[PDB]
Amino acid sequence: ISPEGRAAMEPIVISAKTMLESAGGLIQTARALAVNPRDPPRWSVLAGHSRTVSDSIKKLITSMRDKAPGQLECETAIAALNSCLRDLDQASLAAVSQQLAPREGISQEALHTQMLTAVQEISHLIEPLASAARAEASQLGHKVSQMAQYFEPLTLAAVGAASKTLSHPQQMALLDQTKTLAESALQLLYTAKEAGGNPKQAAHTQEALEEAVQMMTEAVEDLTTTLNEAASAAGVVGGMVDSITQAINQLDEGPMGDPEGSFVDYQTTMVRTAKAIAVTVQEMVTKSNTSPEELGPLANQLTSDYGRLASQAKPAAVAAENEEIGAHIKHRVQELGHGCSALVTKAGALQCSPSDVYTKKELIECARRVSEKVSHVLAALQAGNRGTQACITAASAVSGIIADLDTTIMFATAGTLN
Amino acid sequence: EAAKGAAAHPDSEEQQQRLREAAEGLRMATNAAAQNAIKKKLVQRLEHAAKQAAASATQTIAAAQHAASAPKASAGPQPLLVQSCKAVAEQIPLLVQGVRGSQAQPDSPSAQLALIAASQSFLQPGGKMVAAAKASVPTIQDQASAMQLSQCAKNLGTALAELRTAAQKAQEACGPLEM
Amino acid sequence: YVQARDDILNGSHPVSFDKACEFAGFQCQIQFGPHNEQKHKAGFLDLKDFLPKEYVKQKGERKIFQAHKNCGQMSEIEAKVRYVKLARSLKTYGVSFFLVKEKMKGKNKLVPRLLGITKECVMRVDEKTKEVIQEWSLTNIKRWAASPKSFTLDFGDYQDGYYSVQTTEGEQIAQLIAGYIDIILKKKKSPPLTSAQQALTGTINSSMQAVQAAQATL
Amino acid sequence: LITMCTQQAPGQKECDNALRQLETVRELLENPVQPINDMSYFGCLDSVMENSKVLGEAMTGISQNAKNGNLPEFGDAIATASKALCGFTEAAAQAAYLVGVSDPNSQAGQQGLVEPTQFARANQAIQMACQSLGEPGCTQAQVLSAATIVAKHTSALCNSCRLASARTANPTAKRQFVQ
Repeated sequence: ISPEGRAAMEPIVISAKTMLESAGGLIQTARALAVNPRDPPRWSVLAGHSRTVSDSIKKLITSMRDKAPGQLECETAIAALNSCLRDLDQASLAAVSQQLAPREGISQEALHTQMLTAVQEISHLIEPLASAARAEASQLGHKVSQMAQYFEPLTLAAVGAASKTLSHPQQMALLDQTKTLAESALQLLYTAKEAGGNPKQAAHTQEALEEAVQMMTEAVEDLTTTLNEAASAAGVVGGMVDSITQAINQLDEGPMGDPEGSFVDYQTTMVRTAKAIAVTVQEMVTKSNTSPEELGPLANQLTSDYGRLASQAKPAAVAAENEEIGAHIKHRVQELGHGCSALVTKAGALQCSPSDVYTKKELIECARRVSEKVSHVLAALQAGNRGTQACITAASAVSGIIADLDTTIMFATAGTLN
Repeated sequence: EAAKGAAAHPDSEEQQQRLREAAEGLRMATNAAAQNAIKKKLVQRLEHAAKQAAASATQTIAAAQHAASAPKASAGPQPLLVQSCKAVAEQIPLLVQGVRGSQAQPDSPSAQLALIAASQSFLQPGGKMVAAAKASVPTIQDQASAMQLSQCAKNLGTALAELRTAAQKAQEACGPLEM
Repeated sequence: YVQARDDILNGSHPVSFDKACEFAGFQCQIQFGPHNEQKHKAGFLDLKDFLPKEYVKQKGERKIFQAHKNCGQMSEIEAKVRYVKLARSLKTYGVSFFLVKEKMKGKNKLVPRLLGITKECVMRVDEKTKEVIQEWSLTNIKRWAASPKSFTLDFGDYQDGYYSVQTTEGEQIAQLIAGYIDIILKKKKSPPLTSAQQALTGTINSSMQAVQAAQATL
Repeated sequence: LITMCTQQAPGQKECDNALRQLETVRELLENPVQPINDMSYFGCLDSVMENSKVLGEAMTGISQNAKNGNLPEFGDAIATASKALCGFTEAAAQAAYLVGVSDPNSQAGQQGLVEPTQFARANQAIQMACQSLGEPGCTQAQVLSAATIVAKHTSALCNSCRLASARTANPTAKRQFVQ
């Protein structure tokens, strides 16, 4: 507990007390009247006790109504962020008219990192924020405090981005995304502040809340695209390593809930993931043979892929009957994390030094190793004995068959076949 | 013969378990003059993981000291990190002694069982460490300390990864006689 | 009449599809009788002539014909005066219009709205609604600048956070601004030290005295 | 005991019951460090309003009875008033708990997985069914009543186990919950 909370409640404490002592005095008056129904001063003090009761009733009501738990702070954030908007707009001016200047001491990449960190936090907590807008205000105000005190530094990040970035239309776009963020933020501020976690607020509040929630979502992942694609443009980026670690730890925590989807559906998901990652990584190998620059997009898409893999693996991990297989798959995917870590590491190292053959030797051996991890996950999902992995493989096979037959039918149209 | 039977029919669990038992049989049989060193290598990786676990921990604690040194709102800085660091601080020594017994008394299997337990227990605070870390990330006023804790947290996450890996290595290496 | 018709053809003028239909009634009466549009229904001469490209694509079926009936027996000059007054009634006059797509608040989408500007005020009209979404006067402007793709619209300190306009022809709009801000002129009557370096150095100090402290503790 | 062993003719036996519960909840409020119940913010607000309605209508009933002097109706009314007195008192305490948590620098807690009051009450209910079972010749009515009561309590505790299994951390723990 916090002391000043106890202090601010001491009013409510007092009014509840007064409830009790008023009840006391009034009930000794009740005793004295049970002695004799008509006692003038006793009746007078009974009325006075009752009046004290009613007064402190209304005082409790007053304290609860004016309590407004945590409302203050959302508007504090509101104003803070409006100031953020204003300075963002000065940035837009000094860019569109081309007057803004970087703080050249710092470097861009770390700035992007800070972006990532803050938005990750926000993204993470908005859904709990939404649930608080459903039920509880205490944690609600707490969380909104955190997100605001994250916004302002993220604003600092935005201003760095503006003043430093080179591609003028593109940096302007970055700040557009910043603006979207802030708009979403104010919108959620509203939604919640009127919402107050009250089930009694009408479904208009509900609606406002959820579509705002989405709005923040799309903002967040568009940001994600922007930052990681800058990272791809960036020659060397260990940031994706952090993403991998996030995958790993969330993988570790596991989903406390019960399975929803069909395990066979999960199996389809993993097989798509694995075939994707395999073809991508070998194509990456080929490009390494050709040229480095393209690994960036390649690396980040890989990262995303691993993230989805783990993401759906957790409900997959809980969606079978034989948990041993789940932890086995867990082993598999961790090792995937390690391998892809090595992969992106060496990919960036090459992106520094496209000349070196020792780099590419590292590349190819890493590629091998991770290929075997892919094989591992292949055998894991096959060991997922559910359904028939042959079903999806044969679906792929027949798809290839129709590809063949379409080629044949065009042959006939051309009459090349004879 | 296990391979041949699998060739007869691929996914029959009988074949799969046959290969399983085959594999650990090869292990055990190797474990005549070996599994001295095979368990030893299991270990070697394990205490690797433990060492950088503690190293990352020292990183964390240093970050905590600069972190607490920083804020003007030093009292009530809303840190999950202070309890975080207290928990991992109380969590380190047992892991330390697990490592110490592992190196000093390697043959005694129970010591390595103990180190396994120390590892799996030591895991839990990792996610909360990084959580407080990322939460604190913006909070700082010295971005230098921000990098401090940032690279620290990367150490941490990597660690917990290899930590859990080492854990699975233990569990496959488990010998169910702990009672 | 015909120049306002031409502005209609531009799509610069804020005209509702319905309002376009009443103007089409006026035009069908000044160019023909009520029964001609009753005789034949296709009428690109009713569609293409009377309407802008979006409205002819809207293939105005018979609301235009009903507007014709409403005009009906009005003489050519009668419908001419009606059309002229109806066109004057809109705030469209003295006002320049530019088709633009603008970042809509809340999320990265671009809103279809029209750049309606007069010499002394600036409006804001959605192209699909033809009513002014937000409004300002020249006086309210305290700053301006146009990118090749956009322009900066200082709505003064009173308005919180102006919205810029994304515009291909923005520089032309800025020369307009020069012409626009002309009316306000007419109204007027006669190193070795670096921030990074110093922050580094303060860190260096902080550290060194911490070092002295640590040594003392040692 | 007061009620069905001592006659209602004094009536104010309920008055002293109220005095008792008065002081009880008085101290209860005095240290708000914990919540009485999950029943939440807006819920307790409601509770306050209808409770206050109870108080007003008591203000009517007891006063008119005392004017009459008719003790029985007076006593029933003031006893219900005491019931509402309890009611809002815990309501206020828990609003205190919630919004004292709501302090910006207040550090909340999850307060864990147990709801010990409900479980313990179920335990005593089971114990009472068993106690009824101890005596050889007992009326079938109490047997059936206790049977259904413990059935519903056992079901609720099963729900408790399931909820914990969902919400707790240790997989083996939820396993033992299942068993």
